[PDB]
This record gives sequence, structure tokens and C-alpha cells, in this order.
Amino acid sequence: MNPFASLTLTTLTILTIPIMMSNSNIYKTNLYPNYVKTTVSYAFTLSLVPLLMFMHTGQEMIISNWHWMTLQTVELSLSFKMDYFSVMFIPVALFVTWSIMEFSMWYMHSDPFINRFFKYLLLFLITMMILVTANNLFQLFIGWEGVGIMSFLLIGWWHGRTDANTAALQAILYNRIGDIGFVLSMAWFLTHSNAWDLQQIFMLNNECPNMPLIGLLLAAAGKSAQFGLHPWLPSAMEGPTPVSALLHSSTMVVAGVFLLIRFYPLMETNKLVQTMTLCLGAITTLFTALCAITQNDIKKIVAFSTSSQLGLMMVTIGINQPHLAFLHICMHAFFKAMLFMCSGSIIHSLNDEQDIRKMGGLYKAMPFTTTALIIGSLALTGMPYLTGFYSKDLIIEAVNMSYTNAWALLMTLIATSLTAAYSTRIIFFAFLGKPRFPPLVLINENNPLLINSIKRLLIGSIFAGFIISNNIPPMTVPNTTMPLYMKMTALIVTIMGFMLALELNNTTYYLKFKYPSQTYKFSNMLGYYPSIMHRLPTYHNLSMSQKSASSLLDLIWLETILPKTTSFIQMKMSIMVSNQKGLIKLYFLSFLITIMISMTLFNYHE
Amino acid sequence: SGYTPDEKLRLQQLRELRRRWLKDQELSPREPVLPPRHSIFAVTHVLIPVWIIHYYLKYHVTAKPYTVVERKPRIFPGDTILETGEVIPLMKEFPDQH
Amino acid sequence: SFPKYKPSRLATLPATLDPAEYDISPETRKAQAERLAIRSRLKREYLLQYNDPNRLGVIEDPALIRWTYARSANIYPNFRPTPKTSLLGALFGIGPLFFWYYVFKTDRDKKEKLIQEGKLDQTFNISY
Amino acid sequence: HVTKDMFPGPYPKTPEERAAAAKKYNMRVEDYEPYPDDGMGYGDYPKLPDRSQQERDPWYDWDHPDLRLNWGEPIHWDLDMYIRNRVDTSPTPVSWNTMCKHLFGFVAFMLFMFWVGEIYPSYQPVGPKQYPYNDLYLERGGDPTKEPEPVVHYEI
Amino acid sequence: AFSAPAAYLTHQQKVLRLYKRALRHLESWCVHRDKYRYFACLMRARFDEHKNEKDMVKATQLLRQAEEEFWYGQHPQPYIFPESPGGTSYERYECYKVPEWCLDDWHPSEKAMYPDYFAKREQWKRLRRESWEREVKQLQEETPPGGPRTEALPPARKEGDLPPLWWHIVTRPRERPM
Amino acid sequence: MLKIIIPTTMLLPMTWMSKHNMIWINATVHSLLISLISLSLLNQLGENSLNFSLTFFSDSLSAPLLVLTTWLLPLMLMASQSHLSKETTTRKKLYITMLILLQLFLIMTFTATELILFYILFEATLVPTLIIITRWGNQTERLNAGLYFLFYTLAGSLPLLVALVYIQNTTGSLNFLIIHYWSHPLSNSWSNIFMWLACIMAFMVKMPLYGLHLWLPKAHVEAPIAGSMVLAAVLLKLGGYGMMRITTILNPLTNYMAYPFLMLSMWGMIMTSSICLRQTDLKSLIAYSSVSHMALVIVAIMIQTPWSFMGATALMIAHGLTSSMLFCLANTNYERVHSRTMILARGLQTLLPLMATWWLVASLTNLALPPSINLIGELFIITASFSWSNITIILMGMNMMITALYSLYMLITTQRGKYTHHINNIKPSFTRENALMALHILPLLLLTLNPKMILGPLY
Ligand SMILES: CCCCCCCCCCCCCCCCC[C@@H](O)O[C@H](CO[C@H](O)CCCCCCCCCCCCCCC)COP(=O)(O)OCC[N+](C)(C)C
Ligand SMILES: CCCCCCCC/C=C/CCCCCCCC(=O)OC[C@H](COP(=O)(O)OCCN)OC(=O)CCCCCCC/C=C/CCCCCCCC
Ligand SMILES: CCCCCCCC/C=C\CCCCCCCC(=O)O[C@H](COC(=O)CCCCCCC/C=C/CCCCCCCC)COP(=O)(O)OCCN
Repeated sequence: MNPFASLTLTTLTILTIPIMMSNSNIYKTNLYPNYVKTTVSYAFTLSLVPLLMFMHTGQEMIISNWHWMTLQTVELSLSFKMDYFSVMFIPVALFVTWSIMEFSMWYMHSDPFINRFFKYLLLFLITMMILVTANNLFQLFIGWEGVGIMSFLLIGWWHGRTDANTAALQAILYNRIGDIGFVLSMAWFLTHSNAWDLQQIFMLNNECPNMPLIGLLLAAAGKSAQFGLHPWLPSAMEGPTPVSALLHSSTMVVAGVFLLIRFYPLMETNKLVQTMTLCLGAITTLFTALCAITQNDIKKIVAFSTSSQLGLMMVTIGINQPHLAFLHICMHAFFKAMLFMCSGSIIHSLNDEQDIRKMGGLYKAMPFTTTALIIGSLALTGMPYLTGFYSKDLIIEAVNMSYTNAWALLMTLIATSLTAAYSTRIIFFAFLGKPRFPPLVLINENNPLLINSIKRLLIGSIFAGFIISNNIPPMTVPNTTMPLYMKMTALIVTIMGFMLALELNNTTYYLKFKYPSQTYKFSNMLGYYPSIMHRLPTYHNLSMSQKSASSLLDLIWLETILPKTTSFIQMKMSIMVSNQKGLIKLYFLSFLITIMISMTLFNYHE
Repeated sequence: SGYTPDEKLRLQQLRELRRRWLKDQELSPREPVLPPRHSIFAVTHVLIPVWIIHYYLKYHVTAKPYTVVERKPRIFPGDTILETGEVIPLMKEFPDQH
Repeated sequence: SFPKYKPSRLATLPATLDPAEYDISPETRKAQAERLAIRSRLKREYLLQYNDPNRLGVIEDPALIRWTYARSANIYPNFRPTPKTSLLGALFGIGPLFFWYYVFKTDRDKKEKLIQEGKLDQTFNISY
Repeated sequence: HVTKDMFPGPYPKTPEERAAAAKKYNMRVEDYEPYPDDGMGYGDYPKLPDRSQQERDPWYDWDHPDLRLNWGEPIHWDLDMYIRNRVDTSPTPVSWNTMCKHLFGFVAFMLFMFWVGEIYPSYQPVGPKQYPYNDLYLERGGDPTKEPEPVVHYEI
Repeated sequence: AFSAPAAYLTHQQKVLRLYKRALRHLESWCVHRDKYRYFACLMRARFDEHKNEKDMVKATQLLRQAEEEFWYGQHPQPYIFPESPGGTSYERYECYKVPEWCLDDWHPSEKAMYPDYFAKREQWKRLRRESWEREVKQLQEETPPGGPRTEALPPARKEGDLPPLWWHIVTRPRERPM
Repeated sequence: MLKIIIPTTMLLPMTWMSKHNMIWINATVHSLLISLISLSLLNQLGENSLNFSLTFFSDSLSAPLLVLTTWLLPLMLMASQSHLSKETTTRKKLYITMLILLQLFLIMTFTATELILFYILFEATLVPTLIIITRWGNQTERLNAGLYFLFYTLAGSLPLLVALVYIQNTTGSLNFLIIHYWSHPLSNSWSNIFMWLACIMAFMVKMPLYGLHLWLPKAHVEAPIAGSMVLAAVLLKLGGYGMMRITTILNPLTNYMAYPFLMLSMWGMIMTSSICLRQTDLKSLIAYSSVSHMALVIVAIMIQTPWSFMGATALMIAHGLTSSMLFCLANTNYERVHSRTMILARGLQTLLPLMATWWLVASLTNLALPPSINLIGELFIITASFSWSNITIILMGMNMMITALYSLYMLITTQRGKYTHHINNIKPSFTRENALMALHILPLLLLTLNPKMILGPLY
């Protein structure tokens, strides 16, 4: 038999073995995190082989190994799609998870439940692999909700902290709204195409109507934190930094984009949903970028950067460039995970401080962290011949040269400048200048776990773009002919962002003080979206849920109409019937009345 | 300004008590009185699972129609088929705009 | 001088912006002392049971019991059929039911008379 | 041990009833004010200020520190709505009715501009892409028995 | 956190608290140390300008308009110490705090490990049991007839007395309990 | 069917002749044995039901319900023996006798061939339940709860009796097979409209339909733990089973007589789910959740499609397991702290970790996480409703969100945060409680592997 299927399935199978060993003796020892890390590294090196097979001959496969259940004309089977997307995304995710687990072995060393933490990370990885390789919509929904619940459990890691529980429930709430659209898509696809698998859906939908695509778009907007349902991603920074580095920056967050990429044959047949996807993406990238440039918490800045890049992925899905969008997902994983790990090393060195206003001159104190964060910032901004460059510069080129909404294009360019500005803010504030942290200096980045993990993602962020771009078949008709000014548009915009952010940051040394502009207050308080949307709908819903549903209806009117009325009436009739004075005169008088009535209204009637 | 006499005295007493308690939370040298191969990982975690899966796919899953479907391989002008020994003729003498 | 801050329901007025805490009279101070005394008597009553060595169990709180009783069992004894109560009950009770009846009945009538016309695109719709 | 006169009752109208009620809830009779006497069913229970639990002093030594409550104190009718996992009424830097204006204005401006950019798209000065075999007629769903109309392109 | 509160804040306490808040928010606005130091001295001076005012009414109005200025000019995102009530580590270790009474429900096999710790715990329990009644009696002695007036507690006054209501203050779990 | 029934009856004198200290052991062992024997009814022919005799028959609709009943009895015994320890030997035997009589009535009701026998057993289930609630209920409010449970049920079921005897006079039979094979359309007349209502309202009040649901919070909250377990797991499903059986003689009238019940069930789904968000009592919250789930089942039965019937069967079974587990979980804490208020005990994960795991799993199946059978049933019903009308997705979508909200709210309020300082009597979890939770949970998870067993006749 062909090796391709056995290796692709073994890659996902061996990831479940440390979960099976969870009840075993190894879990109670201090050897468990290293064991999980080693397992993940072996899974990565194994998944490297099917990638080679595809890059050589373009091999793709689907495996329907187990039949689960059959409803009359519909057959549900455990099926795995092992196309380009699966075999390319599996090794990237395994590589990033390997780096972040090696990082966690250092960052989370004094946590008393580090074993549980490692188990939780592994559970997330398994559910994400399920999400990515699924061939029908039910299995994809399993992976969907699984990463949702692992996100909930990992955000509320420190469950004694109220803000963590709030952020976890917020992620669940926003996701549920997105889920609504997922379930709508499933129902439409079953009552119209009579299937849940991708194959039958592609055959039977040559002209896909609006409703299933709008369901898929709602699902993607929820899962990828787009402008309607965006606020949960920055608030998910309540979790430990490794959770943020893997789950909320480079892997789980791209699922909505990945869902839209899985269904691109249907979306290229509908221009309305493409317009909607493009517009939603354009507003999201610009808005998140705008909120990021005034934030003082380092994790918040990187989370808003992640939201902005997800918006960019959605705009490149909107211009009918699914393959290009997928490439960015792979490229962005490397350097965004590295950026989060660098922020984490900083936070741990500075006694769990995350505000950049108390981080001084670390350019010399933390040389390796500085090198890595600078290289990651240059990859994020699209520096030439870097991983970021192939993915982002091509996206800007394609958005410039397509029949596209003009406002979306303008917002995309402004966001491309904003990206340079926020990156500049982090470097200027965190690494340059004089120290602003407390005097007991505990700075120490001399741990081989941290250095090795960050160096691994650093080599990735430098070379993966070139290697991956040159080792895949071309699915895109390249833009070869464009005006020089248009060609330099990404570069021109990025340099403008660099220069203007650096100017406005240099002007903060001056001994001059002014009160904040209203645009500043809008940018810093996140457009007041969480101030209003997290108080007004929640208040009104909870208030109506008590005052109207609970009290006015259940406790009062539903009681009044059926049971209380019955009791009151029967009580009145019992009092009327039974309260006789016991005088035979009165009883006998009635008997006379009764006798007269019967012999007249009964005896005259025959 | 500052503490009252009773406040300071009570804080001192509570401080002494608390420091004694924290001191006595320490463990003695014996406290946890407990009552009474190089390549082994790659063979039980990679080799054994791939034996079970390849056996399962080769003899059970592929024993039924349409369970493992591979998209058919690309053919190019000038390629030679393996089964029939066919040769697909090349492609029409390009205008050669060198 | 500076632009003023106006409070609302979901963003209340800060204490330092409250004109009431800057207009102090002796009666206000006596009220504050009374409140502190009430808080103090309650605190001592709680701490005497909290620190008791011989006390095992859950200290019972009459304020919590009053809250749950008022929120569940005391509601119907204190209900009166009022124009407000009756109108709100009718609205929030039967309004939505008729709204949804109209919506669903309209949609299904459209769909059925569309099927009678031979016009719906029902191909491949075997499962229902 | 919570006897019968410990429990909320009907709306008090005499001042002696108001005094008994205020004492039952551990309040000053000057502070205790019940809900208006409509038929809502609030009855005896006190109408406390509508602040959240997030607004309370976090530096005080509460009996229930995360709830920010003291044992025996009157509990707000809507405690479970204000537990600070939930609705927050804390004062904000910018006024409500100013945040609302800015948010609504931003969103309305973005929607208007996206509709405008839909009317006025961007494109390149190019002709429609051309495809060889009658615009790939057999490729895009075929039906090879109905003689498509010849789509023929000319060099330029 | 440790001190019993009073019925109200004096004008002086309000003024000091406003001073501290203004300084902290100014430091939030003035990131760098030198610029903050400059503007903090300017703040201290502007604060000292009205230091020796005798008219209580005008002092109150100065405090009021100062509070209005602070509210209009506050930082929307002031710096918070990580373990402070708004910090990113505020209640991070509350899931690790286990009450000490849980140790009595341990299995005897669990207490077989750690014999010395549990002997010393039995000593502490003896101490509390033999101090309780004196604590109650002392609190009844030193307290006015109309109940206590503040949340303040008296110290021990005799030879071998302990400050009343000390057990749950002395036996706090820890602030990094694991 | 006799092989299952006689041993169940035998359980009666076995417990009456047992030694005072062996009643729980004996009853539990032989209840489990009976459950194992019953497990053999899941083999179904396909085209038709298994007709053992003229009096009894088993279906694919029926088989899952019987196995759940027999499995629930030993769990009720495990849950009861803690709070019944102080009771006299005779009263403990009487309590066990009530549970056994309830199991016996339930098994017969599901397998009776004709409607009059089904009606008699379906009504006989009222007596042991009422006795359990009113005699062993902890609170004073139990007496009121018993009256509400009785009267709401009889006010629906007596018109059903009249309708059934009328139908046998006009048709000649009430045997379900004859009823099915000789089915004829119901004309659109006032007589037929009232016959439809009299055939439907008893099962509606059993479900319960929204607005006729007020008996359920009372009865489920005031009952002892085993009473609550059997009231939520099995007794609610009598309405669904009876409706699925009876709607064969009601066509084509159901096409428009179902409109008000569909409106009530969808909007009241939203209503009861929202109510769960502001609940101070922990049992009250689980009761209203049951209401919300049964509203979904009512919709599924009213729209009369094969997918909706499959979803209804799966949801009935899954709800029966999950709701019983949630009631037992709440009862453990109640046993600790002797109060039902949800905010009394907080941060219990710090004190009881394995019980927190049980809490998490029960809360995850309550919100229908894939690929649990709760989601299988809910998804099938939602698809059928979408086919019925595309606008149902809005209501269905809203319900899914509110359910996640209150499920995780309950989990977070009881397990997370910090523990109440004053309560110091929270002892470690007993082996009995952990085993009870596992015996609820393992069967549900096992059911995912073989979904068809709980799917029903339509499958
Ligand atoms: C709180 C929860 C309680 C449980 C919910 C119970 C729900 C019961 C509702 C019954 C559903 C509908 C009943 C009958 C169907 C149609 C009703 C009628 O209004 O329709 C028209 C009937 O026309 C008029 O409306 C006549 C009926 C009007 C008199 C009834 C009084 C309704 C007022 C509402 C009282 C509330 C009832 C429930 C008490 C709690 C149709 O026109 P027509 O084609 O000619 O008649 C069809 C019958 N034919 C064929 C024999 C001729
Ligand atoms: C489409 C169907 C659903 C649409 C939405 C309908 C309205 C939903 C209303 C939800 C009511 C839930 C009430 C109970 C929630 C629990 C209480 C709660 O969560 O408190 C608020 C809690 C705490 O606030 P924080 O700021 O995070 O605190 C940090 C400092 N401590 O935050 C929240 O979780 C509130 C979340 C409410 C979201 C409501 C706004 C969402 C609006 C979405 C509309 C746009 C859709 C997107 C369109 C995409 C393009 C196709
Ligand atoms: C816990 C609350 C539950 C309340 C349930 C109440 C509703 C039950 C449904 C209606 C009850 C009575 C129906 C009668 C039983 C059916 C018998 C039948 O079908 O015979 C009809 C007879 O139909 C009737 O006579 C019924 C008339 C109604 C008499 C009693 C009225 C009681 C109230 C009616 C409305 C309430 C029903 C819905 C309320 C639901 C609960 C809120 C036709 O037979 P013929 O007489 O031969 O006619 C053809 C030959 N000429």
C-alpha cells in the first residue's frame, strides 16, 4: 500500500498517546512535560515525509476509514482530507507547538500543575488537527468546538482570578454567535445537497446561493475575531503567555480563515459574499491596527496585531486569492509565535510586568530576545527576502491590481502603515532608552530551553518563506505587469509608518505636557466598543430575564391564569355551597322550589 | 497621625504569632517520610503505532470500495505511462520567441 | 473650565465628582457614624462565630436567606393586577407568540404556494 | 434559626412599619426606602443603590473578598446581575452619550464609505481576460451536445 | 487592608489621596523619569500654593475643582502594579490558597508523612482552644454596651493572653502558597 | 417481555425479606442484573417491532427507554442510601418498594400493545412518585409541590381517557398495530379539532409544554434526590413516547393544529433558557434547563419528519442521562452545606478536584458538545426544523447561545473563584459519589460510538 496515508494518519495518532498515559505513573513525575514535548517533536519530524511526497508528485488523498452511522440516504464516516492544506499546515503547527512547549518548560516551571498544563496544550493540538484534516462538516464541527472548549479551559487557567473567568466566558459567548452560522450552513447543506462531505458539496453546488455562504462567513467572523465579534481575542490575553503564543496568536485564531479556504470553490461563484468578506476583513484590519498603536500592555499590542493580520487574511480571501491567504497563515504562524515568546521572556525577566512604560533599556540587557524580536518585527512588516515578504507583499500586490472595493483598498493600505507604527512602538518603548523598572535587576535569559525554542522559530522566520514559496506548485496567475509606484506601494507605506511613528515617539522626551486628543481616547479605549456593547446588551438581557421571564410570567401571570384562578374559584364555590345555617325551614323551602321547577321545566317537556 | 498605642501593640503581638506560624510551616530534614533502552521511545511510539495503522489500512480499510481515494496523478506531454508503456506526444512546436 | 462628565445608568458618577460629599453638615456626620456602628456590630457578630474553635459547619446568613426568599417566594403574595402589570404581562406574554406565528405562517404559505407553482428548486432534497 | 418575622413582607405604609422593616434589614430608617408599591411583587424588600460590585472598595477587608460583601449586610435585589463577572456600572473616563456618539459615528461612516466604494470600485486599465475554447465551455460544466456560440479572440 | 476604616475621610485625607492619584496619573502620562520628575515638582509646587489656606469653604472649592480637573485629565489607562486590584496578576494565586482546616480531613496515611508538622499543628490547636474563652471574655469586657463602634480590636493586656480574634489572621494561607 | 418483568417483581419480596443491614446491597446487585438482562432488547428486526405477545411488544423507540429505566434504578439506590441512613428499617424498605413499583409501572407502559393499558400504567406512575415527593421531601413546600404535580397531570389525562374510549367505540380497537394499519385521515371539523386536543394535551403537560410547565420546578426541586432523578430522566419522556405513538391517528390535522404548540415551544425555549441565567437556586436552574430541552423535543415531534423523530429519540435519552447526573452533582454539595443557594459555596474546585471534573463533563454534555449524543439529537432536530422553515434557525441559534451561557455560569459560580471562608465542613468526596457520577457519565460517552441504538424506529 502507498505510505502517504499510513504516515498522515500515524502523525495524528501518536499525538493521543500521552493523553492515554495521562492516568499512568509518568504523569505524576516531573518527566511528563519533556515527554509531551518529545512526542510532539517526533510527530513533526514524521509529518515532514508526506509533505515531501506532495512537494514531489502533488499527492493528495482522502481516507474514509470508519463508518459511523447512516441515516437513510446520508452516510456519515470518519474521513480525513489530506490535500495540500492539510499536509502543509500539520508540520507548521507541530513545529510551532514544539517550540512553545519547550518554551513552556521554562516559563511555567514554578506552576504546581505544569503536567495538567502540558496535557491541556496537547488536547488543543489534537482538536486542531481534527479541525484541519476533516473531510465532512460534522468532523470539522467536532474540531471547531473542541478548540473552543480548550480555549475556554486555558484562558481561565488561574481560576481564582475573576477576570480570567470573565474572559473565558466571553470567548465562549462570541464563538457561540459564530457557531449559529456554522449550524445554519450545516442544515442548508444537508437539506439541499444531501451531504456533509466536501466532495458531494462541490459537485452539487455549481452556483452556490447566499445563505450557506453567509452562514460560513458568520462562523469565520466569530472564530477569527472580525469586527463584529472581535473583542474576545484581546481579552483572551488573560491566559498564561504560552497559551497566548500558540492558541491565540498563530494556530486556533486562523480557523475561520481556514474554513473559508476549505470552501473556496463555492465562494468563487458568488460575488456578494466575496464583497462582504472583503469589506469585513478591511474594516477589521484597520480598526485593530488603530487600537494597537496606543496600548501600553505588550500582550494587548501583539493580540491586536494578530487581529489585524487575520483581517488581512480575510481581505485576501475576499479578492478570490484563497491559496495566497493560506500561505500567509503559514508564514504568520512563525514570527507571531516568536513575538509572543519574546514578550514572555521579557515579562518573566521583569517580575511579571507587562506594561511597556516600566520596561527600559533591554537592547543590551536581553541581547538575544532583542535580536529575535527585531527579526520578528521585520518579518511582520514585510522586509524583503523574509517569511513575511512573500505572503504580505504578494497580498498587497493582488489587492492593488483587482476589481475591488476602493474603500477596502484604502483601509488596507492605512493598516499596512499602522502595522509598522505599532511594531515601532514596542521596540522604542521596550528596548531603547533608559531603564524604568524596579531596581532589583533579575534579568536573565541564559536558559537553554528559551534560547533553543526562540532560535528554532527565528530560523523559521528567516528562511521558511523562501523555502515554502519555492517548493509548491503555482496556483496563482502571477501579477507581472504593474506601474512602479504601485509596486512600491507596500514599501512606501511601511516607510511612512516607520518614520511618522518614530517622530511622534521621539517627541515624548520633551519636557512639555498636553491633555489627550479625543481621537486618542477613541483609539485607547478601543473605540468604546467594549465599554458599550459589554454593558448595554448584557444589562438589558439579564434584566429582562429576571423581571419579565422569571417574575412577570412564571411567578405571576402563568400562576394567576391556570392554578390560582382554579383555587380561588373552587374556594368561593365551596364557601357558597357549604355555609348553610342548618335550619330545615330554609332547606325545605328550597325543596318546594325544586319540585315546582321539575314539574314545569321537565314535566311539561315530553 | 500614625497608629494608636493599642493598634501598634496588637500589630506587634499578631506579628510575633504570624512569624512563629510561618516558621513552623517549615519541613524538618525527614518530613516526606515515603513508605516503600536508548532507542526504546522511537519503537513504541512511532514504530508500533505505524504497524497497526498500516496493517489496518492495507487489509481492512482498502478491502472496501472508495475508502482511500487518491486524486489521479498529473500527466504531461512527453510522459511515459507505467502500465501500458504509452507515450503521450509532445506539444506542438512552440513559436520559439527566444 | 474643562468639559464636564455627565453620569448615566451603566456608567455612574464618581465619588469625587459628587457634590454631596463636599457639602457636609453635622447630621451627615452622625449618619455616617451610625452606619459605621451598624457595620461594626455586624462585623463583630460574624467574627465571633468565624473564629470560634468549636464551631463546625456553615455560618447561616439571614441576609442571604432574605434575598432568596424575596426573589422567589415573596413575589406572588405582593402582586396586584394593575394597568401596568396587566399591560406588561399581555405584551411580554402573548405578543411574541403572535409575532412568530405571523412570521412562520407567512413564510410557509409563500413556500407552499411556490411548490404548487412547480417553482422551488427542490432537486437533490431527498432528506427531510 | 431564622424565624417568621425575619422574612420580607408586604409594602410598609405606616412609619412604624417602615421602622420595623428598616431594622429587619439592618439599615438606618433614614436610609431604607422600598420599591414603589405597584403590583410588581417587590413588597418589603429595600431598594438599594444600583452600583455594581466592581464599584466597591477593593482594599477593604470584606468577609467575601471576591464577591465584595459583608456578612449580614443587606443584599441588592440584583446581586447576581452585578457580581462583577457581569454588568459593570463603574464610572468611565469619557461620558456615556459621548462614547455612544463616537462609536455610532465611526460605524456609520465606515458603512457609508464601503457602500460608496462599492459604487466607485478600483480596477486596472485592462481588457477582460480571454480564454481559448469558447471561454472553456466544455470545461465549466460542458453539455457537449449543444454547439456553443463561437467565442473567438483576435490578436492586437 | 489591615486598618479599621473610620466613619469618614477628613479634608486632609482627601487632599492627600488626590495628591497621590494626580502624581500616579502624571507618571502614567510622563513615561520617562526625568520628565516625570520635572512635572511632579511642578505639581508639588502648584499643590503647595494653597497649603496655608484658613478659609475651609475656599479650600473645599479648590479641592472640588481640582478633582474635576483630575477627572477630565486622567489617564484612560494608568499604570497598575501587577498584584493590585486592577493588575494583570491581581488574584492569580487565589486558586492555590487552601484553608488550613482541610488538613484535618487528611487520611492517616497522608499524615504519616510529615509527623513533625502535624505534632506542631496539634500544639497550635491546643493553644487556640485554651485561649478562646479568655478572648471572648476580654472582648465582652472592653466593649461599650451599645455594641462596638468601629472595627478596631484590642490587643492582649495580661500575662499569657493573645489578641482576641487572632486565629484566622495568624493562619492565613500565604500569598504564594504553592 | 415476561423475562424482564418477573425479576423486577421479585425484587419486591427480596427486599422485604432481607436483613436490616443488607437491603441496599441486595437491591443494587439485583437491579444491576435486571439492567443487564434488559440490555438484550436492543436487537431489533428492522421492518417491524418485536411482538412478544398480544399484550407486550418492544420497538426501537421503546428499547432505549426501557434500558434507561432499568439502569436508572441502581443509580437511584446509590444516591438515596446516604440521606436515608437515619431512617428505620421498615421505612427504608417502603422507600425501596416505591422505587421498585415505579420501575415496574414504567416498563409495562412502554411495552403495552394497546392505549388503554398504556393509559392505566402511564397514570399509575403518579402514585409512587407522589408518595416519594410528599413523604421523603425535605421541605414544607413539598406538599404544595405534590398537589401541583398531581393536578396538572390529571387535568390533561382525563380528556385523553374520554377520547380513547370514544376512539375504540368508533374504530373497534385501540391495539397500536391495528391503529397503525387501519389509519384514516382526520377531517377538519370542530369534533376532530377537540379530539386532537384531547389526544395531545396530556402528553403536552407531561413534557412539559411551555406555560403548562409550572408544576415542574416545584416538584423537581422539592423532591428527594432519587425522586428528582426519576422525574427528570424518565417521567418526562412518557409525554414524548405517548405523543410519538398517538400522532399516527391524527393526520392530516396536525399540519395546522401544531402551530400554537410550535410557537409556545420555540419562544418558551428562549424564555426558560433566559430564566436559567437569573436563578438563585441550583436545583431550580437544572429544572428549567430540562424544560428548555423538552421544548426542543416537542418541536421535533410536532413537525413529523423522520429526521425530527430520530433527533427526538436521541435527545430524550441524552437528556435523561445528563439531567440525572446534574441533579446528583447538586445533591452532593447540598448534603455538604444544607442549602440550595448557588452562591453559598464557591470555589469548590480547590477543595474537591475530581468532583469538579465531573461537574465540567456534565456541563459540557448539557451544552451539547460534539460529538456527544446531546448534540446529535439537537442537530437532527435543528435540521428538520430548518427544512420546515428556514427562519427557525434564528430561534434555534439563540437557544444554543443561552444554553452555553447558563451552563458555564453554573460551572463558574460553583467551582471557580475562592472558597467561602466560613464553611469548613466540606469533607473529601466519597467513593459512592464518584462511582455514581462515573456510572452516569460512562454510558453517555459509550453511546457516541454506536449512535444508531438510541436513534429509534425511523433509523
Ligand atoms: C398557556 C398554554 C396553554 C396550552 C395551549 C393550548 C392551545 C389551544 C389552541 C387551539 C389551536 C387552534 C384551535 C382551532 C384551529 C382554528 C381556530 C379558529 O380560530 O380558526 C378559524 C375558525 O373560525 C373562527 O375563528 C371560529 C373560532 C372562534 C371561537 C373560538 C374562541 C377563540 C378565543 C381565544 C380563547 C383562548 C383558548 C385557550 C384557553 C386557555 C378557521 O376558520 P374556519 O375555516 O371557518 O374553521 C375551521 C373549522 N371548520 C373547518 C370546522 C369550519
Ligand atoms: C446572531 C444571534 C446572536 C446575536 C447577539 C444577540 C445579543 C447577545 C446578548 C448576550 C446577552 C448575554 C448576557 C449574559 C452575559 C454574561 C455577563 C457578561 O458576560 O458580562 C460582560 C462581559 C464582561 O465585560 P468585560 O469588558 O470583558 O470585563 C473586563 C473587565 N472585567 O463581557 C461579555 O462577555 C459581553 C459580551 C456581549 C456581546 C454582545 C455584543 C455582540 C454584538 C455582535 C453583533 C455583530 C455580529 C458580527 C457580524 C460579523 C459580520 C457577518
Ligand atoms: C392541565 C391542563 C390541561 C387541560 C386540557 C384541556 C383540553 C383537553 C382537550 C379537550 C377536552 C375535551 C375534548 C372531548 C374529548 C374528545 C371526544 C370527541 O372527540 O368527541 C367529539 C365531541 O366533541 C365535544 O363534544 C367537545 C366539546 C367540548 C366540551 C368540553 C369543553 C372543555 C373546554 C374545551 C376547550 C379546552 C381544550 C384545550 C385546553 C388546553 C389546556 C389549556 C365528537 O363526537 P360527537 O359528539 O359524536 O360529534 C360528531 C357526531 N355528531
